[PDB]
Amino acid sequence: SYVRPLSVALGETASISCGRQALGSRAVQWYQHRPGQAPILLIYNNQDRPSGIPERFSGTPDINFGTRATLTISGVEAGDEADYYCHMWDSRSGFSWSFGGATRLTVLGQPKAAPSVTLFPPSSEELQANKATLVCLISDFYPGAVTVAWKADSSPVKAGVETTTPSKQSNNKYAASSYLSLTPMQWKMHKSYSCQVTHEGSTVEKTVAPT
Amino acid sequence: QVQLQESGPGLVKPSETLSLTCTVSGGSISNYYWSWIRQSPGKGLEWIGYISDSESTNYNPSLKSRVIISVDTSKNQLSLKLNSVTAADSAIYYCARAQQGKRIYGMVSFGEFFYYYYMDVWGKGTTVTVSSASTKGPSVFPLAPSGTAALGCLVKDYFPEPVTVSWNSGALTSGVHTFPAVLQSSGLYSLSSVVTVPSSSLGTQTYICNVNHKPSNTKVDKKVEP
Amino acid sequence: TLQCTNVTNAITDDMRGELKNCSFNMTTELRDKKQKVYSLFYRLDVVQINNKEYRLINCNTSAITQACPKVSFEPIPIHYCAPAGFAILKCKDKKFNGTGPCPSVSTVQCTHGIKPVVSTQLLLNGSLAEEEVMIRSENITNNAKNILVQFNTPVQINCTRPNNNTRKSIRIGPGQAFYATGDIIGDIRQAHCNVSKATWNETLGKVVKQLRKHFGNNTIIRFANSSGGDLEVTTHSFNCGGEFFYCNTSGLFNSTWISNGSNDSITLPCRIKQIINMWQRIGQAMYAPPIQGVIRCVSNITGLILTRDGT
Amino acid sequence: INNKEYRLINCNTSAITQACPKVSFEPIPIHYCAPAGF
Ligand SMILES: *[C@@H]1O[C@H](CO)[C@@H](O[C@@H]2O[C@H](CO)[C@@H](O[C@@H]3O[C@H](CO[C@H]4O[C@H](CO[C@H]5O[C@H](CO)[C@@H](O)[C@H](O)[C@@H]5O[C@H]5O[C@H](CO)[C@@H](O)[C@H](O)[C@@H]5O)[C@@H](O)[C@H](O[C@H]5O[C@H](CO)[C@@H](O)[C@H](O)[C@@H]5O)[C@@H]4O)[C@@H](O)[C@H](O[C@H]4O[C@H](CO)[C@@H](O)[C@H](O)[C@@H]4O[C@H]4O[C@H](CO)[C@@H](O)[C@H](O)[C@@H]4O[C@H]4O[C@H](CO)[C@@H](O)[C@H](O)[C@@H]4O)[C@@H]3O)[C@H](O)[C@H]2NC(C)=O)[C@H](O)[C@H]1NC(C)=O
Ligand SMILES: COc1cnc(-c2csc(CN(C)CCCN(C)C)n2)c2[nH]cc(C(=O)C(=O)N3CCC([C@@H](C#N)c4ccccc4)CC3)c12
Ligand SMILES: *[C@@H]1O[C@H](CO)[C@@H](O[C@@H]2O[C@H](CO)[C@@H](O[C@@H]3O[C@H](CO)[C@@H](O)[C@H](O)[C@@H]3O)[C@H](O)[C@H]2NC(C)=O)[C@H](O)[C@H]1NC(C)=O
Ligand SMILES: *[C@@H]1O[C@H](CO)[C@@H](O[C@@H]2O[C@H](CO)[C@@H](O[C@@H]3O[C@H](CO)[C@@H](O)[C@H](O)[C@@H]3O)[C@H](O)[C@H]2NC(C)=O)[C@H](O)[C@H]1NC(C)=O
Ligand SMILES: *[C@@H]1O[C@H](CO)[C@@H](O[C@@H]2O[C@H](CO)[C@@H](O)[C@H](O)[C@H]2NC(C)=O)[C@H](O)[C@H]1NC(C)=O
Ligand SMILES: *[C@@H]1O[C@H](CO)[C@@H](O[C@@H]2O[C@H](CO)[C@@H](O)[C@H](O)[C@H]2NC(C)=O)[C@H](O)[C@H]1NC(C)=O
Ligand SMILES: *[C@@H]1O[C@H](CO)[C@@H](O[C@@H]2O[C@H](CO)[C@@H](O)[C@H](O)[C@H]2NC(C)=O)[C@H](O)[C@H]1NC(C)=O
Ligand SMILES: *[C@@H]1O[C@H](CO)[C@@H](O[C@@H]2O[C@H](CO)[C@@H](O)[C@H](O)[C@H]2NC(C)=O)[C@H](O)[C@H]1NC(C)=O
Ligand SMILES: *[C@@H]1O[C@H](CO)[C@@H](O[C@@H]2O[C@H](CO)[C@@H](O)[C@H](O)[C@H]2NC(C)=O)[C@H](O)[C@H]1NC(C)=O
Ligand SMILES: *[C@@H]1O[C@H](CO)[C@@H](O)[C@H](O)[C@H]1NC(C)=O
Ligand SMILES: *[C@@H]1O[C@H](CO)[C@@H](O)[C@H](O)[C@H]1NC(C)=O
Ligand SMILES: *[C@@H]1O[C@H](CO)[C@@H](O)[C@H](O)[C@H]1NC(C)=O
Ligand SMILES: *[C@@H]1O[C@H](CO)[C@@H](O)[C@H](O)[C@H]1NC(C)=O
Ligand SMILES: *[C@@H]1O[C@H](CO)[C@@H](O)[C@H](O)[C@H]1NC(C)=O
Ligand SMILES: *[C@@H]1O[C@H](CO)[C@@H](O)[C@H](O)[C@H]1NC(C)=O
Ligand SMILES: *[C@@H]1O[C@H](CO)[C@@H](O)[C@H](O)[C@H]1NC(C)=O
Repeated sequence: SYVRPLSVALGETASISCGRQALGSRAVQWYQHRPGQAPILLIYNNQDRPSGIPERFSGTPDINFGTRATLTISGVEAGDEADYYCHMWDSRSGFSWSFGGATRLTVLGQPKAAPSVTLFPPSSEELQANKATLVCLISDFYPGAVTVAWKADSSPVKAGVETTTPSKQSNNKYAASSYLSLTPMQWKMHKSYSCQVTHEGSTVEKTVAPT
Repeated sequence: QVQLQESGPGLVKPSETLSLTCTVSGGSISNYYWSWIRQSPGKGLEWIGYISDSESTNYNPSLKSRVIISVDTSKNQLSLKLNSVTAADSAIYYCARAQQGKRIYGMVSFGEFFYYYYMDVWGKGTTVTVSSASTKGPSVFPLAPSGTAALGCLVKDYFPEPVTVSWNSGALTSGVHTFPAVLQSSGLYSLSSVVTVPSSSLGTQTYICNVNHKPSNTKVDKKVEP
Repeated sequence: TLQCTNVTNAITDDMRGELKNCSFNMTTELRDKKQKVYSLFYRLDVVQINNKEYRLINCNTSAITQACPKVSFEPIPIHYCAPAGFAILKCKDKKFNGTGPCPSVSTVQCTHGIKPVVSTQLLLNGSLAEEEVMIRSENITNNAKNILVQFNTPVQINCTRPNNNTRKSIRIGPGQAFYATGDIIGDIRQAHCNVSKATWNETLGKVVKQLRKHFGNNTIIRFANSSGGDLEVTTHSFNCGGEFFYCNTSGLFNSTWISNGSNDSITLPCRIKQIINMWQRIGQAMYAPPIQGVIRCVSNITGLILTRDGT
Repeated sequence: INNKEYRLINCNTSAITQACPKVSFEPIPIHYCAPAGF
């Protein structure tokens, strides 16, 4: 299904309008879902929310017809970044098989975090296997978007590099990896190998060499 | 009090019957509703179907022609079967308990009501890949270190996702950072796990790296040292 | 020829078809140009062809004329008067039968306020008796003479059509505008009537007592529902705010009484018609235009129209 | 209509009736009278 974006400043109140409006008396469910994780039923009956969910998550009861179903998130924090689904049931329409669209809430105004680059040389057991791989691990950066640049000594290297797209951590920051593959001869025949990690407007370098 | 745990093959050949199971812990199984939900890459949450407390089944018309949901009351295990799988069937299959809600708007006598279901407690998810490619166990290599220092455990060339990683058989839990995998052009994922430990702990707190790739039942271990 | 589908399925079995979403080609202000419009028609106003094709119920028998929606179907009390040189004589006997010598008589120039309410089975918004509950028939021993009972206590009835309808004007020509049923805002519910089960049981017993005087203290009388006939006579048909209700009354005449609830009420499932036919001549019928909003009228039931079958 | 197509001005509001051409629109003086007793 399609995804409709939404941006809310940090600490504000979010207003997520439901995808499909009800034609009659409704019963709307709200699920909080972050990709690669189990969804969390925020609100089951039009305004009933289960235990373990803060009072800042609220819905609209079905009092008089015409009121649209909207999920309200007061005091938005960086953890509120997820996909929110409007499971719309009503008297008129049939069985609500589809969960509907997906509101991609992105909380703005979060503090900028600098990466924590760490480069590892090829292991001995790997070199014993006639293969060699540099790994450049990046973590604790926000906003989650970086650029990796590999250099053999001073000359650039782009043949043999693989990079992960940033992924959100449990502390609401991001992390990515970079794997440069090279024959063990290329690892020895060069003086050093560097991994330049450019995040926002700054670059950070971690280098390694066979010594 | 009630938790759910999925379990699947991880890899299923194209045009073959997928099969997953879901164990309920703490509560019974024949007194609640249970729903299968999957989430594909790029596509949103899709409701597969559900089964009642009386073990009555109702399938989503999107995949009604090839899904069979069951239940085993001897314990708390409910199963799912999906035949004629294609590449588009690869997703994270979740398992959740559906609660029946009776929304009444008019008179219950005339039938002016309707039933809505909602999943209140979910499982954790089972990754399932549909590919003609065969399974392969990973190859673990140590990453020796050099305020504090950091060591790692490289897990390269396995298929398919995922791979669980724990340090010291679950003892070391602080400062651990397991990174997402990398799908190389060869078609195999490559992972890397790293912990940040104090420098003085280098001699000689043994750091054992645990790696488990169930689609090949190839658990391995490896120690790191300068 | 109407192309009809059910409007909004998934309600309660044979209920989606009780009202249909019908679309049809229609004339316009220009005689040479057509228009494809739609309208919500009740099932009681359409018949199939034998496919999903329908037609209005009246087309093979009667012409149709929609009421000018500015006129009000609300009954207003009427006073009948006698011309000069004439007189109206009122029988002020509180236990009067309808025929015979009335001992207390008074003269009036005009009768009291008489609302011209046209109902069936149940006499609505009428005048009450002051003593007992009288029973009037010309030959009560004849089973083919309708019994007209008249309560002394009003047993209240609450009727409603809860659907929030919309009236969509459709110009069928220069000056002519047919008012169709646009759609339904909110829930598609069922029209019904409530009557207090306690008061109806109490008032149904008074009729039994007064019926014993014509058939014996020992006999047993029984209430059954209508034995067939047209729709207007088998149901409590009447008019409530403009729409013409047709209420099933099996829940009101389903009781046997021997020789000698208290909280809830008994509801009456009512259907609704729009093309109501004429009660006298054939070849004529009226289209009741759709009433917007929610309809709910509160009225008294002051009498009945019963019928014996010849314990 | 919006081409050279037209319609009569009244068609979207009112029905139309042409006067019987034998009748005369010429005003004739009228004398209003009161009944007897007035
Ligand atoms: C002629 O005679 C006719 C026949 O009698 C008569 O018809 C009657 O019509 C009226 C209206 O036209 C009908 O009234 C409706 O009744 C509905 C049902 O209400 C009953 O049930 C609910 C829910 O019951 C569940 O939950 C409670 C606890 O909450 C449990 O105790 C129950 O056991 C049950 O839970 C179990 O069971 C479920 C299934 O059975 C399981 O799924 C569940 O897991 C559990 O196991 C009760 O809450 C009601 O209690 C209220 O009423 C009692 C008296 O009965 C009062 O003491 C007090 O006021 C209570 O609050 C009741 O028992 C109502 O749902 C409905 O009202 C809603 O719908 C309308 C339109 O649909 C809305 O406009 C309205 O605003 C209401 O919306 C609220 O509620 C819904 C439902 O949850 C919410 O989704 C919605 O968001 C909104 O929530 C807001 O308000 C809530 C309270 O209102 C509040 O809690 C929320 O936090 C939020 O603020 C409507 O009133 C009536 O049923 C007809 N009669 C019959 C017999 O059917 C007609 O009127 C007569 N007259 C004429 C024609 O003139
Ligand atoms: C609806 O009834 C009608 C429908 N359509 C016309 C009509 C069309 S066009 C025309 C003019 N035409 C050109 C000249 C004469 C014809 N010539 C061409 C020969 N008159 C009617 N006219 C008198 C009517 C009645 O009084 C009557 O029978 N009711 C009215 C009151 C109710 C009523 C209330 N509340 C009720 C209805 C159903 C259930 C319960 C209560 C009962 C029946 C009447
Ligand atoms: C009775 O049936 C008619 C069809 O013959 C229904 O009319 C059609 O209803 C659909 C659904 O609402 C309309 O499509 C909608 O169009 C809007 C405007 O572009 C769009 O935003 C929606 O997403 C949807 O596609 C359609 O236009 C409409 N057509 C006409 C001619 O009215 C009618 O709603 C039915 N009525 C009832 C009471 O069921
Ligand atoms: C029996 O008599 C009673 C009392 O005269 C009738 O009740 C009347 O019903 C009409 C329509 O059902 C009511 O008119 C409506 O008023 C509301 C409120 O202003 C308005 O929103 C509507 O559009 C409509 O105009 C009227 O107020 C009401 N009168 C009273 C005193 O309640 C009843 O309909 C009669 N029943 C029969 C079968 O004759
Ligand atoms: C006009 O058509 C209606 C619809 O068929 C006819 O009403 C039916 O009459 C038959 C008897 O011939 C009944 O068995 C059906 O139940 C009636 N249909 C109903 C009530 O919906 C009506 O007879 C026709 N009128 C004429 C003059 O032919
Ligand atoms: C239903 O019956 C009650 C009881 O007779 C009516 O209320 C009386 O109405 C008369 C006529 O105006 C008054 O003189 C009485 O004083 C009223 N008594 C009470 C206790 O209200 C009521 O008007 C009737 N309702 C309808 C719609 O006819
Ligand atoms: C029936 O539906 C109409 C709309 O189709 C409702 O009219 C609305 O009433 C509210 C009253 O708060 C107004 O604010 C809106 O502007 C009205 N809308 C229109 C289009 O008129 C009406 O309230 C409904 N009736 C009931 C009883 O719910
Ligand atoms: C029919 O409806 C009327 C009004 O909607 C009901 O009369 C009300 O009864 C309550 C009893 O708690 C009183 O508090 C109100 O003042 C009454 N309203 C009026 C306008 O008199 C009546 O009870 C209903 N009867 C049935 C059988 O449903
Ligand atoms: C019938 O059609 C006429 C012709 O367009 C309409 O008259 C126009 O009304 C608009 C306002 O909506 C004016 O701006 C134009 O000047 C009018 N045209 C004239 C005077 O030639 C008329 O409103 C239509 N009637 C209806 C009921 O829709
Ligand atoms: C309306 O619904 C009834 C009951 O489901 C069904 O039998 C009938 O065929 C439906 N009619 C149309 C036109 O869909
Ligand atoms: C209206 O007429 C056309 C013929 O031009 C026909 O195809 C269509 O089905 C008609 N519409 C209805 C609702 O009968
Ligand atoms: C009606 O009551 C009068 C009162 O005397 C009586 O003579 C007459 O026989 C009664 N008629 C019927 C049909 O009950
Ligand atoms: C009343 O009907 C009965 C039979 O139904 C008959 O014997 C009797 O003569 C009738 N009474 C009158 C006054 O006609
Ligand atoms: C019938 O019983 C009543 C008492 O309820 C009594 O007054 C009356 O005289 C009795 N009549 C006959 C004919 O038995
Ligand atoms: C009378 O009641 C019987 C009992 O089920 C029912 O079959 C019949 O349709 C009812 N008649 C009317 C006119 O309601
Ligand atoms: C009237 O209602 C009874 C039960 O309430 C039902 O059996 C009967 O069929 C109904 N009659 C009609 C004509 O719908």
